[PDB]
Amino acid sequence: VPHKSSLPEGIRPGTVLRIRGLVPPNASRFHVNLLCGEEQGSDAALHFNPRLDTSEVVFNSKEQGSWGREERGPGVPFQRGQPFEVLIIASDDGFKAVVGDAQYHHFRHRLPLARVRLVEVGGDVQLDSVRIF
Amino acid sequence: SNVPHKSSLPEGIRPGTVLRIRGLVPPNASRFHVNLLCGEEQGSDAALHFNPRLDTSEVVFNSKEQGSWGREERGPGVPFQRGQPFEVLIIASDDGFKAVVGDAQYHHFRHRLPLARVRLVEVGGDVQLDSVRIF
Ligand SMILES: OC[C@H]1O[C@@H](S[C@@H]2O[C@H](CO)[C@H](O)[C@H](n3cc(-c4cccc(F)c4)nn3)[C@H]2O)[C@H](O)[C@@H](O)[C@H]1O
Repeated sequence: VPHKSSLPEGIRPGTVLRIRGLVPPNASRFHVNLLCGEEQGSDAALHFNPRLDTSEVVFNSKEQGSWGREERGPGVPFQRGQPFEVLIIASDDGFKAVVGDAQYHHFRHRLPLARVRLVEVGGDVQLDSVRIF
Repeated sequence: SNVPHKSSLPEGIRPGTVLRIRGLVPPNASRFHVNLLCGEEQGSDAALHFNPRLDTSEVVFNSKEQGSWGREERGPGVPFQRGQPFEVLIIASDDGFKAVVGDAQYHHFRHRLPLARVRLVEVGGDVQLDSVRIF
C-alpha cells in the first residue's frame, strides 16, 4: 500500500519534503507523487519515479488522467540495498529534487502549487519517514 | 582549529532555498554564527544573523541594515550542546527564514531585508563544520 501524507498548510515556495527510506535488495521502481486530491486518479503536480530496472529517473505530471511530457534525470542516484534521503523542495518556479548532498533535477511547475494537497510514496521502497518542513 | 565557511551566491537566493549546515560544537565552545550577508565587505548588511550562544544558553536571530543591528529575536531554548554534532536547516520562503534544528522546527524569522540582496553565506565562530550545502 502506498504511503500517504496530507499537507496541512498546503505547499508554498519554501516547503521542504524530506523522504528517508531504503531501496529493497531488488526493487524494480518506486515513486513519490505530489497529488492535488485524495480521489483515485487525482492530478499529480509532481511524479518523481526512480526506475532501478531500466536505470532511469522519470519526472512527470498528470492532469485529467493523462501524463505529460517526461523529463529524465542524469543517471540513477539510487541503488538496491542502500538507504537514501530525498529532498523535494518547492520554489517559485519549480521543484528541486535533492538526493544525498546533491541537486539532482529541477522540475518547473506545470500545475499551480496551491492545488497540491497530498504526498504519496509507493512502489518498491522501504519508507523510513516522510517529514514536511 | 575551528573550521569556518564562506560561499558566494551570485544569483542570490530565492523562496525555496535550503541551507543545510552540519557540524560539531566543540567542547570549549562559546558561540558560533551563520550569516546571510548582502556583500563581501567587512560589516556587510545581513538579512540573517543566526547566533547559537552556548555560553549564555540563548539562540539569537537578527538582521543588520545600513550598518545598524535590528531588534534581536530569541528562539525557545538552546538545541545545541558542547561536544555534540548538529544539523541545522535554514529554509528561505516567501515570508521569512525557517530554522530547523535536529529535525524539529525551531524558529521562524520574518524577512526584514529583501531576499534578493543576499549574496554570501558565512559560518564561523566556535564550530567545526562537517558540511555546508545550499539547495
Ligand atoms: O510519465 C510518467 C509515467 O510513465 C509511465 S511509463 C511510460 O510509458 C510511455 C508510453 O507512451 C512511454 O513508453 C515512456 N517512455 C519513453 C521512453 C523513451 C523515449 C525516447 C527516448 C528515451 F530515452 C526513452 N521510454 N519509456 C514510459 O516511460 C509509467 O507507467 C507511469 O507509472 C508513470 O511513471
